Amino acid sequence: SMQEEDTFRELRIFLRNVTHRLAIDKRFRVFTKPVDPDEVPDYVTVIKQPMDLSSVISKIDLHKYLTVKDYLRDIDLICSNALEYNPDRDPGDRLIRHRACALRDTAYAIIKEELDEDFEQLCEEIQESR
Ligand SMILES: Cn1cc(Br)cc(N)c1=O
Ligand SMILES: [Cl-]
Repeated sequence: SMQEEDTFRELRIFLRNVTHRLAIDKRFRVFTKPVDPDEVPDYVTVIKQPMDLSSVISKIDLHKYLTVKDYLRDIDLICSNALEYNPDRDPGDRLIRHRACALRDTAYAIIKEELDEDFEQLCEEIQESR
């Protein structure tokens, strides 16, 4: 129905706004673009599902997210990719891990404060109907 198309449009507007707020945060610059294989040629070898905020915007715009749960799986992937690729004790790795956890935590905190649970429940019920 349109009403269902209107629901998913509202979802996309909401997700673009959350993603924009994460992307303009200086802490998260490293997560804003895919990893350049020239800088890190073994990335694509270790990380099977690269994810970044640019890719998340592309996926919103392609109507790939029908729920905030599916969006948060991609945010979780940005975080777990960073924990897996940068696991060492050295400060460079610890800084990226802290920034990755802070991304996950910020996305979840914005969604806790600004997502209506009944809106998410509607999205989940339309998705389950398809
Ligand atoms: C996410 N990300 C980005 C860059 Br640039 C370099 C890394 N080692 C990494 O894990
Ligand atoms: Cl820095």
